[PDB]
Amino acid sequence: CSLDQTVAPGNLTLCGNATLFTTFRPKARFIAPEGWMNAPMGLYQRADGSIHAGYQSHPKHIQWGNISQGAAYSSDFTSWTDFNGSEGYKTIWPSQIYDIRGVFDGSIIKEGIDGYPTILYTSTSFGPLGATLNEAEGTETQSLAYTTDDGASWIKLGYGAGQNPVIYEWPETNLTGFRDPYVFQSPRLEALLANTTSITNATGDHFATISGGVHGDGARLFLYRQHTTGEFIKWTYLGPLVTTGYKESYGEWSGNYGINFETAGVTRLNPAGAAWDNGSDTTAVDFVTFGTEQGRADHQNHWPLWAAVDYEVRDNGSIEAVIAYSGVQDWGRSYAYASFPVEGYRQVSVGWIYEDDDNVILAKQFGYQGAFTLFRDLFVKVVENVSPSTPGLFEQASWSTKNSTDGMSVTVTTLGQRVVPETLAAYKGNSTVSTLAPVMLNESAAAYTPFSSQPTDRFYALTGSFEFGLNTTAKAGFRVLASEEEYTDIWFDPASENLTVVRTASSLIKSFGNDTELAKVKLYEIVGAESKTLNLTVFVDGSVIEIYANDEVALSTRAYPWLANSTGAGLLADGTTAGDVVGVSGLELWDGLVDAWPARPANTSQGLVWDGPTAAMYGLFAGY
Amino acid sequence: CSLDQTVAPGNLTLCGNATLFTTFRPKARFIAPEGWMNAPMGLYQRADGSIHAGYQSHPKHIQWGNISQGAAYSSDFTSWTDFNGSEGYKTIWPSQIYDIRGVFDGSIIKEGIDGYPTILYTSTSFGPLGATLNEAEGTETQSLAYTTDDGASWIKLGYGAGQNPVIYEWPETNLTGFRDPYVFQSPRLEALLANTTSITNATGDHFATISGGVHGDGARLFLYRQHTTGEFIKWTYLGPLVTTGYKESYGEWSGNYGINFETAGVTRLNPAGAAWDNGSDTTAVDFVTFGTEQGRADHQNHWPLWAAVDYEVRDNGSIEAVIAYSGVQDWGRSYAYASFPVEGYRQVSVGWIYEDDDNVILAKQFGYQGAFTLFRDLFVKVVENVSPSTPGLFEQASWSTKNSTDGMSVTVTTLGQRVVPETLAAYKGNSTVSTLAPVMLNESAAAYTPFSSQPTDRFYALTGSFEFGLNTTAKAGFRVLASEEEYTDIWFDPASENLTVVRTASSLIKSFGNDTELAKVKLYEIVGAESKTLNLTVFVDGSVIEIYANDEVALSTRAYPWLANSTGAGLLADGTTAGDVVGVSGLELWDGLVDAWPARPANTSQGLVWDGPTAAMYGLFAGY
Ligand SMILES: *[C@@H]1O[C@H](CO)[C@@H](O[C@@H]2O[C@H](CO)[C@@H](O[C@@H]3O[C@H](CO[C@H]4O[C@H](CO[C@H]5O[C@H](CO)[C@@H](O)[C@H](O)[C@@H]5O[C@H]5O[C@H](CO)[C@@H](O)[C@H](O)[C@@H]5O)[C@@H](O)[C@H](O[C@H]5O[C@H](CO)[C@@H](O)[C@H](O)[C@@H]5O)[C@@H]4O)[C@@H](O)[C@H](O[C@H]4O[C@H](CO)[C@@H](O)[C@H](O)[C@@H]4O[C@H]4O[C@H](CO)[C@@H](O)[C@H](O)[C@@H]4O[C@H]4O[C@H](CO)[C@@H](O)[C@H](O)[C@@H]4O)[C@@H]3O)[C@H](O)[C@H]2NC(C)=O)[C@H](O)[C@H]1NC(C)=O
Ligand SMILES: *[C@@H]1O[C@H](CO)[C@@H](O[C@@H]2O[C@H](CO)[C@@H](O[C@@H]3O[C@H](CO[C@H]4O[C@H](CO[C@H]5O[C@H](CO)[C@@H](O)[C@H](O)[C@@H]5O[C@H]5O[C@H](CO)[C@@H](O)[C@H](O)[C@@H]5O)[C@@H](O)[C@H](O[C@H]5O[C@H](CO)[C@@H](O)[C@H](O)[C@@H]5O)[C@@H]4O)[C@@H](O)[C@H](O[C@H]4O[C@H](CO)[C@@H](O)[C@H](O)[C@@H]4O[C@H]4O[C@H](CO)[C@@H](O)[C@H](O)[C@@H]4O[C@H]4O[C@H](CO)[C@@H](O)[C@H](O)[C@@H]4O)[C@@H]3O)[C@H](O)[C@H]2NC(C)=O)[C@H](O)[C@H]1NC(C)=O
Ligand SMILES: *[C@@H]1O[C@H](CO)[C@@H](O[C@@H]2O[C@H](CO)[C@@H](O[C@@H]3O[C@H](CO[C@H]4O[C@H](CO)[C@@H](O)[C@H](O[C@H]5O[C@H](CO)[C@@H](O)[C@H](O)[C@@H]5O)[C@@H]4O)[C@@H](O)[C@H](O[C@H]4O[C@H](CO)[C@@H](O)[C@H](O)[C@@H]4O[C@H]4O[C@H](CO)[C@@H](O)[C@H](O)[C@@H]4O)[C@@H]3O)[C@H](O)[C@H]2NC(C)=O)[C@H](O)[C@H]1NC(C)=O
Ligand SMILES: *[C@@H]1O[C@H](CO)[C@@H](O[C@@H]2O[C@H](CO)[C@@H](O[C@@H]3O[C@H](CO[C@H]4O[C@H](CO)[C@@H](O)[C@H](O[C@H]5O[C@H](CO)[C@@H](O)[C@H](O)[C@@H]5O)[C@@H]4O)[C@@H](O)[C@H](O[C@H]4O[C@H](CO)[C@@H](O)[C@H](O)[C@@H]4O[C@H]4O[C@H](CO)[C@@H](O)[C@H](O)[C@@H]4O)[C@@H]3O)[C@H](O)[C@H]2NC(C)=O)[C@H](O)[C@H]1NC(C)=O
Ligand SMILES: *[C@@H]1O[C@H](CO)[C@@H](O[C@@H]2O[C@H](CO)[C@@H](O)[C@H](O)[C@H]2NC(C)=O)[C@H](O)[C@H]1NC(C)=O
Ligand SMILES: *[C@@H]1O[C@H](CO)[C@@H](O)[C@H](O)[C@H]1NC(C)=O
Ligand SMILES: *[C@@H]1O[C@H](CO)[C@@H](O)[C@H](O)[C@H]1NC(C)=O
Ligand SMILES: *[C@@H]1O[C@H](CO)[C@@H](O)[C@H](O)[C@H]1NC(C)=O
Ligand SMILES: *[C@@H]1O[C@H](CO)[C@@H](O)[C@H](O)[C@H]1NC(C)=O
Ligand SMILES: *[C@@H]1O[C@H](CO)[C@@H](O)[C@H](O)[C@H]1NC(C)=O
Ligand SMILES: *[C@@H]1O[C@H](CO)[C@@H](O)[C@H](O)[C@H]1NC(C)=O
Ligand SMILES: *[C@@H]1O[C@H](CO)[C@@H](O)[C@H](O)[C@H]1NC(C)=O
Ligand SMILES: *[C@@H]1O[C@H](CO)[C@@H](O)[C@H](O)[C@H]1NC(C)=O
Ligand SMILES: *[C@@H]1O[C@H](CO)[C@@H](O)[C@H](O)[C@H]1NC(C)=O
Ligand SMILES: *[C@@H]1O[C@H](CO)[C@@H](O)[C@H](O)[C@H]1NC(C)=O
Ligand SMILES: OC[C@H]1O[C@H](O)[C@H](O)[C@@H](O)[C@@H]1O
Ligand SMILES: OC[C@H]1O[C@H](O)[C@H](O)[C@@H](O)[C@@H]1O
Ligand SMILES: OC[C@H]1O[C@H](O)[C@H](O)[C@@H](O)[C@@H]1O
Ligand SMILES: OC[C@H]1O[C@H](O)[C@H](O)[C@@H](O)[C@@H]1O
Ligand SMILES: OC[C@H]1O[C@](O)(CO)[C@@H](O)[C@@H]1O
Ligand SMILES: OC[C@H]1O[C@](O)(CO)[C@@H](O)[C@@H]1O
Repeated sequence: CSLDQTVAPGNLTLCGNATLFTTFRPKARFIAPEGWMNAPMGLYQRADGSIHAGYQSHPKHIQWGNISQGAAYSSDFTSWTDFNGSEGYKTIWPSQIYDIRGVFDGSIIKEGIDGYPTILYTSTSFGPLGATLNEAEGTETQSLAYTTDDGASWIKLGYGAGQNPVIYEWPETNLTGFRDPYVFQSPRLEALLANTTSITNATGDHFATISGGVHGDGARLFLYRQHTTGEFIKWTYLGPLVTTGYKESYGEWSGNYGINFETAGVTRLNPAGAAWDNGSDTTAVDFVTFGTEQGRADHQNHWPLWAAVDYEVRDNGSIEAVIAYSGVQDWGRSYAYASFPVEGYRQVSVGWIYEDDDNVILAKQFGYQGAFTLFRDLFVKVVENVSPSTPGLFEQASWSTKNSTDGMSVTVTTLGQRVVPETLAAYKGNSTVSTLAPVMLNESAAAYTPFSSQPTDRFYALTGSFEFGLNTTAKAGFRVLASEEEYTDIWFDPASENLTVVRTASSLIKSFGNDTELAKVKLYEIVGAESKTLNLTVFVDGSVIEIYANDEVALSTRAYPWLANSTGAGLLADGTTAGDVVGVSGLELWDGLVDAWPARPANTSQGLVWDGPTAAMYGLFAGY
Repeated sequence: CSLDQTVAPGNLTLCGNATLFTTFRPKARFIAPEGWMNAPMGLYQRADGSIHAGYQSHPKHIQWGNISQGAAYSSDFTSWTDFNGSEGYKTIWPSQIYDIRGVFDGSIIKEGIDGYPTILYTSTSFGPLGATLNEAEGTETQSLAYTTDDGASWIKLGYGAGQNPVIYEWPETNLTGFRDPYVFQSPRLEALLANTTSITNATGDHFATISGGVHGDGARLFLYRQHTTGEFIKWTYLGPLVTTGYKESYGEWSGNYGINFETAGVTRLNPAGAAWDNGSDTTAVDFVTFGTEQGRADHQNHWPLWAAVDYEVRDNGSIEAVIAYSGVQDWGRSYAYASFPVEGYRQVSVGWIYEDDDNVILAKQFGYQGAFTLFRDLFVKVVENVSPSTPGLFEQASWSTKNSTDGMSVTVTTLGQRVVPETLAAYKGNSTVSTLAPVMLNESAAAYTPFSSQPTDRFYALTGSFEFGLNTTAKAGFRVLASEEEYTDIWFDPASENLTVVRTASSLIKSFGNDTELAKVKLYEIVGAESKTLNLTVFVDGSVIEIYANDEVALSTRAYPWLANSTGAGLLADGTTAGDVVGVSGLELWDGLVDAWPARPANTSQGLVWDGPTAAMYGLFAGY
């Protein structure tokens, strides 16, 4: 195995385990020390203000299995430290008949058992498990554990009657899934249900959703309410909160609802961030975020979605969440978004970015799989004075519109997402920052124009504001991770409303994914403006390319160029002319970002292991 | 619930959990502190000379499940002390995917991993498990753990390739079972295989048998050999050691071989005890002990058997154990005999005595189930100068015969069993001993004649030698646990050769078993004698009645009389006349025996618990 990145790549499948550990590896974001990771879990802000982040983890393997909670903490979402205990960086693992098949996703009750932070998680046991299989009751249950040492360790309740698991009965027959309990407080839901509590007897201050669906009949989000305040064993099923149809789609801006939900959460937001009012705040909007499966031809059959909802109270003392409008949380190779409350009226969301090596060709050579997205503040994005002539505006697909009294302008409301300011500040302050002169793209514009300052490695951020004519047919954007022979092109095409990432040339290594990524972006045209603007922020972090547009649209993807000098960046231009010009301003390169794991050495591999011939006998885990 | 034992029993099913804890409970033998126990396991003599005894254990339940090793130790087989650690008296429990369904029986490698005592045990996982079900490979595997603190705790090898489980591949298809690894050293087997080791490459000093069978085709004992001395991961399958037919029986003296073996062991004995020669000792005999299932209409479908075997070497470098003669280790309500080596050339055997409450009517009220037998020295019983006119002598069913040169006498060889002398000495020395005058049973003999001294409680031993005429039709024996209305009758009937325990009147409580127990006993008649003698030793210990005849025949059973004064004992006589007399001598009562668990209070119940509705969902354990 040759690791010469000045010449074409050889046959990299001949390379040893973890020989490509550092080659494509993110440095500026949350990632496990080694091995397999997937969904974020157990997220909470601790008593000292620091952030505890858990994740689905399988150390010393590069496929899923024996799934456990790995964990770390940070005071700023940005620089992290691993927990280190008797099981390394794991803090919860399969150990009991009820969870031996995997400690799946869970969420935090901050004041739980004996006043301690408490996780409610999906405890899995034996049997077929999956939305396309014939799962039975008991295979997925919900269990509690609590921590007396701020997340260094967790103590499970005992196995048995009146103890773990605490939720085991299926609320309906023939479920496609029954997992990912999301526990939350809600003055809103409490006020709505206050007149019906004699019907159900559930009066606790915590609610919990469980994600799933019904065979042949679409996805379901099931709502439970803690039966009694201060008591954590009894959870009363109220009813289905969200009910969608079998592979139902709200349209081109909304993905597809698939057959089964995963990692669903419930929040309430206003323009500033999180809202904890009882309904009295007329600027607040109720949201559900959720993954769907088997409604997509690619991206591992997975859509990470969100919906604004209007709650209705049922006669049986339950809640129907009626979808008002419906969007996409990230359009690329990410999934399993979790959100959690943060002090100062914030709700922060983070997901998992999978690799683009679906045939598992170089996973062993990597010695790891997966990373997080950046941490994102959620809020209600409000755009004022929108022109009624904005194309497609009254479809109200993933936004709402409200006319002015005179009908000459519109207020647009949608879900806002932006990178947490702590990370933006730390990234910029630790980088070599180059503020670039504005560039007018016209008839003289080359297809690709390198920036006047260049990155020095695969760890950088770009900002730019692209001003387009209202009837443009020009395309513009950013090329990143670029040499002569390898590059990744990020294009926006206002005429089609499509933001694309073209990866046909991303790498000389042919085994990685190369499909074109696509997001829809609505440029809301402002009354009196003679142009429309796209504000792009792009993070390049090893192999991760994470794109944010207008504090609204996110697209995470992967690129794995082999050559050491495929690190360049610049402007892309297509169909720009003397008449159809694209004005680029607010241009900035942040070279270096932050070393997110300062205590870790460059290579944190501990080698890879095989479970042996029993893995195929048990049939639960791949075994490697 | 009334506990008045001076009047007839009420409806005892109304009694609370463990309200009958002390009522019927043995005091003088090995028993768990509370809850369910079954098979002995992990038996070894520790470096300090003390005995470590493990047992299959399910605390705070009265049916089998989550099966674990409970443990205790003793310096004399008789007075015991519990281990106490983080899991109470447990020292190995289900904790890994490979053993989460139960830590089944295992045996000890005294110099194992890093020189420490090491257990090889059956690690069970999910799936149908049983001789009458369709079991698959992986459900039962064999795994290692070792102890650095003389049995207070055990450390399992890791899960994976080249680690646990160490034996997982089925040696043939469609096994009825694959469990109970019995590890042993054998100079005998080493010498037999020494010329064939190039064929298999297995040259280690430890052998292991695994108990099972083949669907439709009878039981099997599979032989493995440690591949390399001092290395414990690799065990090479040689071949089947014992092969028997589907419900094959060697006859009336030999039980039935059923469909599947359990808890099989291999030993070599001579007249003094254990033999460790390479074949050169012409007085030594090779034995296998084993349980069989589904060859019996009652006694939980279970026979605890033994066979003398002659080893033949196969061309493929394996061993066939050809059965020479075949007997019964205990004729009553016991099973799962384990044997282990003890210093001074001894092999000691101990089994499990189950209750006689098969419909589980009063188990919760007991708050426990099960005890051990007494510990027994095994040896080759040799009877010299046997008369050729002994009825049935040349059937050679569960014994061998060798004629003298002149044909006028015979030497009989069989398996000997006797209670370990440490226990006999301790019992006698701690008891109030009454030496009773000989009693001649003739025409004046009543049906029942109380002993001149009586027991004071349900903890005593009786000895007696019964001298019968060679053509007698009289019956005699012992009545125990006797008042006017409740009693248990132990009869021997030389004409039929049957030792019986009649339990039609054992208790006023009708829910307990009342079937007549039966053992065959051959009184080998001595040349020149005008009579034949039965030496009986009987232990009464709470509800256990354990009978030994002529250091050969054992019969364990249960009796649960309600009345406080059902403690008496005496002689039984039937058909004794002036001409057909039974001379009883060597009569002795030992009243009290030994307090076997001096540190335990009278009531060691910790209550009983229910696993809850998930027990039926998982389908592995009853749940209570
Ligand atoms: C099959 O068999 C399995 C094995 O038996 C079985 O699993 C076991 O289940 C039992 C029963 O559920 C579990 O027992 C519980 O344990 C909890 C503690 O768990 C943590 O700590 C233990 C012990 O840790 C010691 O030992 C280990 C090992 O050596 C060390 O590593 C530790 O450092 C520690 O060492 C010290 O102590 C030792 C002695 O104990 C010393 O020897 C040593 O020198 C040290 O000083 C760990 O073993 C646990 O690890 C395991 O589990 C974790 C997950 O939790 C895994 O990640 C890990 O890998 C291991 O598998 C773990 O870390 C106890 O809290 C719990 O006791 C409470 O509940 C019971 C039942 O309800 C009560 O009776 C009891 O009174 C306790 O409740 C009180 O306390 C809590 C809070 O403290 C209150 O919330 C509660 O209301 C109550 O309060 C009472 O007291 C108050 C006074 O303060 C009073 O105010 C109140 O009014 C009230 O009275 C219970 O003991 C056991 O852990 C499992 N073991 C394993 C290995 O899995 C399995 O379930 C079975 N399966 C089936 C299908 O049946
Ligand atoms: C799914 O995930 C699961 C969780 O990850 C996973 O289970 C885990 O598997 C791993 C991998 O197999 C297990 O790790 C092994 O652990 C063995 C020790 O096990 C005992 O001790 C641990 C740790 O005990 C500490 O912590 C607990 C908990 O707090 C305390 O109770 C203890 O008191 C103790 O505390 C002290 O130390 C702590 C830090 O560790 C401190 O924080 C603390 O303050 C104290 O000071 C226990 O947790 C174990 O309990 C569990 O398991 C038992 C059964 O064993 C259960 O009954 C119980 O309920 C628990 O479940 C247990 O008691 C290690 O020995 C082992 O390490 C050896 O092997 C590895 C791999 O081969 C080697 O890399 C390593 O070097 C070690 O080998 C060397 O040493 C041995 C002998 O010591 C030699 O034989 C060997 O040749 C080698 O020698 C080397 O060193 C020599 C120098 O001396 C040199 O001469 C040689 O040349 C050579 O170099 C390994 O770490 C882990 O225990 C499992 N955990 C659990 C909870 O189950 C599961 O498998 C996964 N499932 C699937 C399907 O994938
Ligand atoms: C004395 O010891 C016992 C442990 O042995 C302790 O716990 C009790 O254990 C018994 C089993 O021995 C449990 O009985 C079973 O209960 C089932 C119904 O449970 C629900 O109702 C009861 C009664 O109101 C409630 O107390 C339970 O509440 C507890 O459990 C829930 C979880 O569900 C917790 O949230 C609570 O906090 C409590 O812990 C329940 O709400 C019942 O289905 C089951 O019935 C089967 O068995 C009986 C008896 O054989 C039959 O009559 C019946 O027809 C069913 O038969 C089954 O038989 C076979 C084999 O199982 C199957 O194949 C059949 O199809 C059929 O299903 C049983 O009665 C009891 O619930 C439990 N009590 C607890 C935990 O409180 C006692 O506590 C202990 N006492 C003391 C004072 O310490
Ligand atoms: C680098 O990391 C790996 C962990 O990823 C470490 O361990 C190796 O891991 C790989 C899997 O990634 C193992 O490969 C598998 O090996 C199977 C055959 O094993 C036996 O032969 C090999 C080769 O001589 C021996 O080394 C093994 O010895 C070890 O295991 C035994 C227990 O069996 C122990 O006793 C020893 O001590 C050793 O620990 C074995 O004797 C093989 O069956 C399996 O093949 C499948 O997969 C490949 C690749 O995809 C296919 O080509 C093949 O057709 C099979 O495909 C399967 O694919 C699907 C999904 O699984 C199924 O549905 C199909 O039906 C089909 O079965 C695979 O090749 C490797 O054995 C293991 N090596 C070990 C433990 O030594 C490396 O050690 C590590 N390297 C370093 C230097 O650290
Ligand atoms: C019944 O027990 C008696 C008493 O132990 C046995 O007779 C004794 O046997 C020992 C050992 O061989 C001799 O040393 C004694 O001299 C014998 N005592 C006698 C005859 O009173 C007798 O062998 C046992 N019988 C059976 C059938 O097991
Ligand atoms: C790369 O090496 C593998 C062995 O890992 C081989 O099977 C494959 O065909 C090779 N690819 C080539 C020669 O293009
Ligand atoms: C309440 O009613 C809704 C709508 O019919 C139903 O889906 C839900 O299951 C009901 N809740 C119950 C039965 O607890
Ligand atoms: C909103 O404004 C547009 C443009 O003025 C108009 O076509 C539409 O009918 C208005 N909707 C309402 C509800 O008044
Ligand atoms: C660099 O990053 C660290 C870690 O996130 C941060 O705390 C620090 O403020 C940053 N340095 C700056 C902004 O100068
Ligand atoms: C980058 O490296 C390649 C391969 O070594 C080389 O051919 C090329 O000249 C270098 N520069 C660019 C911008 O491609
Ligand atoms: C004994 O009590 C049980 C309740 O535990 C009852 O069902 C049974 O019929 C009673 N037996 C009688 C009255 O003989
Ligand atoms: C050795 O031969 C015997 C008798 O045919 C057979 O049962 C056993 O399986 C063989 N051993 C092997 C194949 O290892
Ligand atoms: C053994 O002795 C009996 C009685 O003398 C005789 O019938 C039988 O044939 C003898 N057996 C042998 C092998 O000599
Ligand atoms: C009584 O029993 C104890 C415990 O087994 C034993 O050590 C002691 O020797 C016995 N006392 C005697 C024989 O006097
Ligand atoms: C034993 O107790 C019962 C019941 O109290 C009583 O009737 C009888 O007289 C007593 N004695 C005997 C030997 O049965
Ligand atoms: O099914 C009963 C209830 O369900 C619906 O959610 C309606 O909002 C409510 O008006 C109705 O009474
Ligand atoms: O930011 C702190 C927030 O988190 C807490 O978990 C509560 O649910 C919420 O009421 C509080 O405002
Ligand atoms: O199958 C081969 C071998 O098996 C048998 O056990 C015979 O004892 C032996 O003579 C024969 O050669
Ligand atoms: O009694 C001690 C005996 O036990 C040991 O485990 C050996 O297998 C045996 O050779 C030795 O004589
Ligand atoms: O690792 C298992 C976890 O991953 C998810 O499937 C989402 O990808 C969750 O639904 C589940 O809890
Ligand atoms: O508890 C399980 C154990 O009990 C037995 O079935 C014998 O009764 C063994 O074969 C097994 O190892």
